[PDB]
Amino acid sequence: RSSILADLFDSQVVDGTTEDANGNKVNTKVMLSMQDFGLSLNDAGTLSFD
Amino acid sequence: NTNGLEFKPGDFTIVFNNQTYDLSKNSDGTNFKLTGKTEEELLQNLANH
Repeated sequence: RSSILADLFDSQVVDGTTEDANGNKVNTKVMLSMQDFGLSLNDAGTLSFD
Repeated sequence: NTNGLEFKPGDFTIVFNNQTYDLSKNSDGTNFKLTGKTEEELLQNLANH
C-alpha cells in the first residue's frame, strides 16, 4: 500500500518563473507530479482529474 | 524633457484584486522618467500613465 505511494511520487523537474510578493519576478526550478500535471490527490487518498 | 521623476524599481508596488504590480515599471518594465513641468500637469501625466 505504501510501496504504491512511493512508486507514485518519483518525478521529473521543470524550469519556471514566478511572482512572490512585490512584482518580484523570479525564475524557478520545480518537480512535477501528476497533480502538477493536474491530477490532484485528496487526503482521502483519491484522485481528481482536471 | 531634461528633469523628471526617475521611477524606483521594487521600492514602489501596489495591490488590488490581491494582485501586486510595480508601477515604477511600465507594462514593458521601464522605470519611467516622467517629464512633468508642474505638479498637476505631471499629475495628469499620471492619469496618462
